[PDB]
Amino acid sequence: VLSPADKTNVKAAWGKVGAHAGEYGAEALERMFLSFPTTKTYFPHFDLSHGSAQVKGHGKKVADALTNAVAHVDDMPNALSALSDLHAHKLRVDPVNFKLLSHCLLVTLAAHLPAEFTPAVHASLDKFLASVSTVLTSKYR
Amino acid sequence: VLSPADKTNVKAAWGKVGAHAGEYGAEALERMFLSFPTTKTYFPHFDLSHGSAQVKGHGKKVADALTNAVAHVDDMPNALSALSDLHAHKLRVDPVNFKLLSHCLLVTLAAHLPAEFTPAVHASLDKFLASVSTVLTSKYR
Amino acid sequence: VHLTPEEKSAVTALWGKVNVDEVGGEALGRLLVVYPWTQRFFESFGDLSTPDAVMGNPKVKAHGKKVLGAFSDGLAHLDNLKGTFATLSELHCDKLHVDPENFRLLGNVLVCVLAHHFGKEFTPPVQAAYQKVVAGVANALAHKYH
Amino acid sequence: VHLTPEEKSAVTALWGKVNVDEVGGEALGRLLVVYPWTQRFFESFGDLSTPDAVMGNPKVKAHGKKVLGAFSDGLAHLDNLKGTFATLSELHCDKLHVDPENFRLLGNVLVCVLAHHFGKEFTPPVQAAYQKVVAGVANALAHKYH
Ligand code: HEM
Ligand code: HEM
Ligand code: HEM
Ligand code: HEM
Repeated sequence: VLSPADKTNVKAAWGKVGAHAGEYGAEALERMFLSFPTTKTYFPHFDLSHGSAQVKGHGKKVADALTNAVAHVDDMPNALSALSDLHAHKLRVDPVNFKLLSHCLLVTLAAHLPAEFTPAVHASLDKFLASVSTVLTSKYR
Repeated sequence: VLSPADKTNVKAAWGKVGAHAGEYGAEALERMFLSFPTTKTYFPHFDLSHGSAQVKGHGKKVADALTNAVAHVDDMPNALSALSDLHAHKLRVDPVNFKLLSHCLLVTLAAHLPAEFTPAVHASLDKFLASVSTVLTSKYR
Repeated sequence: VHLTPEEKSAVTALWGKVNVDEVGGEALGRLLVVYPWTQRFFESFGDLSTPDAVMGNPKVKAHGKKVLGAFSDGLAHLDNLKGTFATLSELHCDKLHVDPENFRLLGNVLVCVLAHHFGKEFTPPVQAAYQKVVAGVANALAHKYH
Repeated sequence: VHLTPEEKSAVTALWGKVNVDEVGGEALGRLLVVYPWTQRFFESFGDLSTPDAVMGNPKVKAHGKKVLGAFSDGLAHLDNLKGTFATLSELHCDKLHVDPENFRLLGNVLVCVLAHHFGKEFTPPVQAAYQKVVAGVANALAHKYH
């Protein structure tokens, strides 16, 4: 559960993200692939060389989805509905990996938004990532 | 989400526990401490010795709450509110420990209900226990 | 891993009792049912749609025996879990693309199948000795990921 | 911990930029904020009522530096983290009763602090160097737990 302060803090931070959502989403995935090498097991069909059109396309897709999630923060379940089925029925990514991706997004954001990334926004984002991951995972079994 | 089939597996299994719930509570505890030494850090005021009254006394409290969770499977958040408050605001037990106890629980169930403990039932009990832990930690932040 | 004399003997004793053939097919079977996402590595296995389908599945059965066969050989080299598994570790990573987290899952499911098979013989202290082995085997298999 | 010569260097290089007290207070406070449950060890500290209160807590500040003081000292021993933290591992377990989970959490908060502090300089490859370092210290503070 995201408090109203939470959503205010998410809506604000993400706003700053704005147009870099795509690029921050690629950097996040490059961050995860590097720190947590096991996440790779899910993209053996990607060229994971830095800058690959694939990682760039993927990061873009991931960000849209987050923004979709920010835009519909009061009804994430319904909004990520399709993503949820995809994750649970096809991709079937172990739920722990979400947590690693969350952490990498949080570091991407920390590094891009010096001004906005206060103790609070930080708290709120993390909760937000926690919620997004819960939703994408909710239809697992 | 706990399917009608899950609730039926859960109530059924829990049905077999009967009056040994306290007992299985204590054992589960005992399992946890022994297999995951780090959980002990939350109980430096107890005598965690085998056959310990304290553990015994706590094992029963734990078991009753699950008994209650079961009674109210369609209304866990309400039933477990004071519990969720207590762990969140007073005990502050890290959420990771809930997964450890859940496993020891399962294990104590496996070893006690040979007939009952079917793959399918193993499955609902695991969902149920993930739901419980979800409730109990829902107010941490 | 490091196990006390008492823990080593708990492990060994119980394991000599185990019929790998069928404890493996159960462990794998149960993995596929409790953590359905693990089903991704076994599309060629036929029908996995129902617990019944998964438990009665012969490829699952065949595979479980294999996995556990290996698991068994590890028990024998408890001292050097890493050396033992590197080849399978490498295979698991490079050709199979199996997230190491699936090793942890199976390990936990194995413990449940043990407790379930042996009931009360599988005590707390036995459980603990067996939790350190599973953890050690999982790290042994995750060891060569890159 | 296994770091290549290049990884040790990114680690030390960037660390030399780090003001310990500052990042100490920051990381500790951020920990208590983001993961409230962590405030449990800290009732004597006074007001922890709000983020502002936490981050402004001189007790938090003082506990923060001591903690990163030790961290900082352990980077000179990247080869024997275990040996370095043994005593502190025991104290945490025996007297403090600190769930080692808190160490994994503090490490992530840390990494986030570094990213906030360093911006661009904290690159993907640097992150990974530091992730290992943080897993390293957490695994080492947890090693003497029984
Ligand atoms: C914050 C959590 C996540 C979000 C917002 C997210 C979102 C998405 C989206 C929007 C897509 C594209 C779906 C489509 O094209 O219809 C996707 C696909 C995918 N995701 Fe997730 N995802 C997340 C977590 C993860 C994690 C943690 C992993 C693995 C470590 C993962 C692995 C995959 C894979 C492998 C694909 C398909 C890749 C391809 O074949 O192009 N996702 N995800
Ligand atoms: C299924 C999950 C759990 C349930 C249902 C449960 C339930 C309970 C209940 C009913 C009580 C007693 C309430 C009271 O009398 O004030 C309690 C207290 C407590 N719980 Fe939880 N709990 C769970 C998980 C955990 C975990 C994982 C830990 C730590 C590893 C933990 C640590 C404690 C502690 C330290 C106390 C109070 C100890 C005492 O002062 O006697 N709980 N819990
Ligand atoms: C952790 C204990 C494990 C051990 C010791 C182990 C061992 C093995 C061995 C011995 C093989 C044989 C390949 C051959 O016969 O050449 C194998 C293959 C395989 N394993 Fe594992 N395994 C383990 C767990 C897992 C888990 C948890 C999964 C996924 C959930 C997995 C997925 C597979 C797959 C997909 C194959 C290949 C099947 C094929 O050719 O169609 N393994 N494993
Ligand atoms: C890198 C991680 C950590 C390091 C290196 C570390 C180091 C230290 C040191 C060097 C001290 C003083 C030891 C002494 O008395 O000789 C200490 C005390 C203590 N630590 Fe840790 N610590 C770490 C993480 C944590 C965390 C995350 C918490 C709580 C969540 C914590 C809780 C405490 C407490 C409560 C004390 C006692 C302070 C006092 O009594 O005044 N530590 N730690």
